[PDB]
Amino acid sequence: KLPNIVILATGGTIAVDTLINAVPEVKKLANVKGEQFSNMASENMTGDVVLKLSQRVNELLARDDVDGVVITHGTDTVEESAYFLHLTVKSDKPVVFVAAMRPATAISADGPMNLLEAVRVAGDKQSRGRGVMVVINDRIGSARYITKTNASTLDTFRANEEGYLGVIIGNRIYYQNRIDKLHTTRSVFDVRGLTSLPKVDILYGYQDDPEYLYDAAIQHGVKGIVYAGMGAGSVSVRGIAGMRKALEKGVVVMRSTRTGNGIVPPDEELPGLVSDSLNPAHARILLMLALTRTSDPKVIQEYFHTY
Amino acid sequence: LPNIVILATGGTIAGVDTLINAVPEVKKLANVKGEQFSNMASENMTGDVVLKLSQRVNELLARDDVDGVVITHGTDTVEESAYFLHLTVKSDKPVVFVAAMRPATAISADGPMNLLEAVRVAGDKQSRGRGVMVVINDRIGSARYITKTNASTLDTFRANEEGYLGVIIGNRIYYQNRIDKLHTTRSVFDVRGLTSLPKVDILYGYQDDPEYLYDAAIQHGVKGIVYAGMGAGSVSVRGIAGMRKALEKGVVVMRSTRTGNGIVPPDEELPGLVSDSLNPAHARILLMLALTRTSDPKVIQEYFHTY
Amino acid sequence: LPNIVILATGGTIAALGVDTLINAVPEVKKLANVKGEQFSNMASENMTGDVVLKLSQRVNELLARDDVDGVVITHGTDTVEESAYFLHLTVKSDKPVVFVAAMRPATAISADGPMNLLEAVRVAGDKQSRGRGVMVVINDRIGSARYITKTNASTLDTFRANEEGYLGVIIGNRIYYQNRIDKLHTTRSVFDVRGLTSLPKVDILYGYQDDPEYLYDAAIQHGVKGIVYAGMGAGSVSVRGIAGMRKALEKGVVVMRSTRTGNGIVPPDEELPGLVSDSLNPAHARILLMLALTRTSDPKVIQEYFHTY
Amino acid sequence: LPNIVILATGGTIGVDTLINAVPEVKKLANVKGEQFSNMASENMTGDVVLKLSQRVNELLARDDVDGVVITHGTDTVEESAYFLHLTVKSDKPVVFVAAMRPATAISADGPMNLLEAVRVAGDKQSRGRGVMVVINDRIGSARYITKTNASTLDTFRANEEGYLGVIIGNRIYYQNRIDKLHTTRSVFDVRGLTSLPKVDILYGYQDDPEYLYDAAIQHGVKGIVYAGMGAGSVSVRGIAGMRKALEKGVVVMRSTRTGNGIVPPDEELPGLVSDSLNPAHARILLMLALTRTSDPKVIQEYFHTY
Ligand SMILES: N[C@@H](CCC(=O)O)C(=O)O
Ligand SMILES: N[C@@H](CCC(=O)O)C(=O)O
Ligand SMILES: N[C@@H](CCC(=O)O)C(=O)O
Ligand SMILES: N[C@@H](CCC(=O)O)C(=O)O
Repeated sequence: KLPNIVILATGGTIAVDTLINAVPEVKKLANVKGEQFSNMASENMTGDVVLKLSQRVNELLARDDVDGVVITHGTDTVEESAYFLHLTVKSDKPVVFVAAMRPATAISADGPMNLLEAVRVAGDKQSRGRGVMVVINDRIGSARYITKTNASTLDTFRANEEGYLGVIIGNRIYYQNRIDKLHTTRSVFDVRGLTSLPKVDILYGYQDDPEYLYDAAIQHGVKGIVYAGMGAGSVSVRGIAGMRKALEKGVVVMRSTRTGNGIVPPDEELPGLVSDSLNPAHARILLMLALTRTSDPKVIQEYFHTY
Repeated sequence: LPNIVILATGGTIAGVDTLINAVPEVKKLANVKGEQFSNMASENMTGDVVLKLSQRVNELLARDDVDGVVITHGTDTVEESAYFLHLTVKSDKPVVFVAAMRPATAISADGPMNLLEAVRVAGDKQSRGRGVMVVINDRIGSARYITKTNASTLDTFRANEEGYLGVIIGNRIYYQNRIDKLHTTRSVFDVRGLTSLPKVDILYGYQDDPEYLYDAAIQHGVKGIVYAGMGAGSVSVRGIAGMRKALEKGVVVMRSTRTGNGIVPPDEELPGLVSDSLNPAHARILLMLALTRTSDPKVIQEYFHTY
Repeated sequence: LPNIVILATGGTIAALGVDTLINAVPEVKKLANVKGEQFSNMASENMTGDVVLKLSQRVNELLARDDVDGVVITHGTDTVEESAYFLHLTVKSDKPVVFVAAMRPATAISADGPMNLLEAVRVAGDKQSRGRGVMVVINDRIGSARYITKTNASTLDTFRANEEGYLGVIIGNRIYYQNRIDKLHTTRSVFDVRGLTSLPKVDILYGYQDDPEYLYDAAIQHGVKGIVYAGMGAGSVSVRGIAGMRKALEKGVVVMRSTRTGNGIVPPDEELPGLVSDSLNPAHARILLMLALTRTSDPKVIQEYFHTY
Repeated sequence: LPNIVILATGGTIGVDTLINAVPEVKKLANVKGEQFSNMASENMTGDVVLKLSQRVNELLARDDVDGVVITHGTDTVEESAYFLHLTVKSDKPVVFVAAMRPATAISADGPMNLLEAVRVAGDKQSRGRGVMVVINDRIGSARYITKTNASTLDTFRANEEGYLGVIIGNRIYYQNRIDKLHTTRSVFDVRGLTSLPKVDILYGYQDDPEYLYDAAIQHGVKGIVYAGMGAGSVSVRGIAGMRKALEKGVVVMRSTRTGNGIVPPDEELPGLVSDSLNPAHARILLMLALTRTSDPKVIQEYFHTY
């Protein structure tokens, strides 16, 4: 009859028991059991905690008595945590992240409805093999493309060029797309038996950008640097000098964009690698994981075109 | 026939003379005069050159034989240069920035039509007193709201929540909005005689963001820091430590958002000021100009809600 | 505290007494001194011109009073853009007129109505809201009746103006105004319906491959005075549609070419018959054409209205 | 080089005149042009689209044809593209291309659009993705793409569904694969047909008239697509009109005039619902559905799967 869903809470203004007792209708959709993983605002989520989360989810999905998992998280960095598990979960079972833009105590709070939709999505057989998803505001987005585009609105999560995987209207799921990238069960990345991740920082691009910020990053032991550049990863003379110093020290430089959408195309005349359509936040996640398997720039560049 | 001066600063759209002769149709819309101001890619445009550009335009618009000015610029940082002039040009006469996403030698190059449209706008009497504008892909955008949203497409310039000031279809201008902010003739920012501006850097917000970046900035004498934060300017414990140190040293901290759109609301629990709806790039420009007149956080905050 | 009147016409947001609505969201009572009035109670798909005509007259009556600072009108979402644009052109006052609605029923989990209503009252009572034309408030956004339209059949963020943006937004209980529309409205509008009891008949026909000529004949047979064409692309017409439009013109009917696309400008074209709708979509175009026919039948004058309102 | 045939039907984008105008395409593939017709898309008719589909099926069956590019006007390309999306029985790429600015205009978009269409049609990674529309560096699916703006270059978009891929720097970046039935897995075949069932579209608005339904019924339509208010809502006059049609055996399909979104089922109302298909796309699927059956339950399932 009903599928077994585990609700793993990590924090956020949305929620775990109380949360569940707030919308009992979920009991009509599946057999739920809640587990408190942590309780912190997403702005304080760290790589080591995300790493533990990924490991815990792989453990649960290995069980025969678990059909899917729903994860409550804060909205601010959910695109970072979601993409990490998108690349590290070794199962076709549904992993759904859910969040809320208004606190549970607010008038017309969105959390209750988002949670109900998240459970319905995770328990549906149609949801298997689609990669990690983020459910909110009646939409279903892919971890690889979804990002928070507005600071304070309910409809903040969008993928302008890629669209949504599907939508939920009238308690029915309408799947529209399947992403054409590698993920989950077909990913080469595995963090089981790992307890630490390579250090990667992000530097911004703008008029008068300082070369000294690069010096500080290098001296503090970074293994990689993601550049949120102007336009299509364009670099000033000061940025070029800073990138050269990094390259001599064995640090991997990845050029992305501050614009918010689009493709950063390769350019033999500029230093570093290019991020494809990955934004700064997503690019950092993939670079950290890539560095746990290799340091060859040719191999890393290919990961960015396929993941 | 209106007298229009075309001031060239660089960009792939281009000297200024061969530019004008490459598209002779503009000669039928106005009596144009070209002037070479500089010639570099926009990623290398610096605050001191922009300061000089602003002063030169103020000089030109003061003459009775000049009805408007068109400035060719690279797309990558045009939103920075345009917003600077939006706040410093003391004239009612039209100032229009124009650019191109494809090189002049490209098949289906967009530069020729963009230039023709910019001249049409600068010469039209109904274009007076609307603030500095950016004309590209048949659209007219305000310097205060427009931004490059895509790394590589022709339709990259958009103001998702604010829309366009107007559009140009079939050689006719259709004006839709007037911005409800202060600019040009009613701005308090006077830059006559200045040779340099206060140093202001931008730091990114993400999972595991480091404290040492704030240290480096302070260590190098910055007078202000724009934070492109998570969500609505959220700050991690590490980011908060870095900010408190800057405030002690007397540095102004402005909290913005890395999301791309929306309002960052006030919050007494967090340190620093808030950017209203200005993105990181626009926020930096306003903060520098504010630092030329005051250091009182109360005054600066009001500037961000009215400009 | 401002004096605001809440006029209920229907919609899932409120069917229930307008008073029960106010008692349900008591917070509004701390933003202003509110008074409710039940004008009607029907789904917007059933709102008619004669009814919208009465609503306009009643609102002009209320705003003429010194003891009334603004009005909030609850309405269904489906045709609110039509009702809102009608008042946008006929209300002769600078006081705020704010339409509000809800995409989810009052009994739904995470219903949007309560917050939408609180935001509408805050907008209607703010002094900075005067002289901005009729507005539509929903999902933290403030949109102009002239540009706003329902763009999605079932989502909460359905109301948008893709090319024109929002007039402002409401975040953290604070209003942030961004634009002022550059079009004529309210106090500077020539349309005056006080004293009118009926409206000219205007129908809308769609443009698509294989479109039939007989739909034009049917409309003509039933005495329409105007026809709005939701055309392909920039108001393009097939050989069958042109034959239909020519028969209509021969019979005294005014033809207006708009677009089915959803956004943009339908530019002038002297090769084709009829007038053009500027950036007005089919629904908005029908409202302006009906009002225009109460004043004149001159094509040159009507065309000018479409470029200024 | 792959073998690509450019089939011209019209549009402001002499098929060989265009080929001589943009000779860059000969470095991308061995091209060959064919003049199928020459009319503005607003004048494209079902009988013509039927012949176009039969011709394309015929060409893609050959050993020496790797893909086909079709030049078309922008106004109804979404209608012609979706018709072929449902009737072409092959995995080989079928790409529709158009231009918003005249070939004589300054900064004309046609040359680049064509170059990108040929690149997409000749790439092996483009197989089995369904019929596509290429324009302004974007690759869109015929099932989701629509002309959203009357006159801009960036008019073709799929707000909720996004693009299949994008073309930047002479390289193709595929992003999605649609999750709907099409081409080789479609049950619609129009081989042998010379005519299609009559289907008309009626608009929903305040004061909508009942007599328009009577008119359609009088002229023998087999189906009616309703571009309704909101989620296919209907006024009392509309309900009266729909009831008359149903008792006469006419199939009523409720869609939406809004431009995007799902029209959910509601049995308190008359007729079927269009899922996420807009009015123009809905009429096309309904006509083809009527060549197989008149059963309401079956037609409704087609609308949830195609
Ligand atoms: N900064 C908080 C906001 C509340 C929320 O998004 O739930 C977080 O990201 O957790
Ligand atoms: N990075 C170059 C790109 C070319 C252009 O936008 O003109 C610039 O911003 O100048
Ligand atoms: N068709 C209903 C939907 C519910 C609503 O929008 O309030 C109406 O427009 O009244
Ligand atoms: N109405 C014309 C416009 C030109 C074009 O799109 O090519 C057509 O759709 O053919």
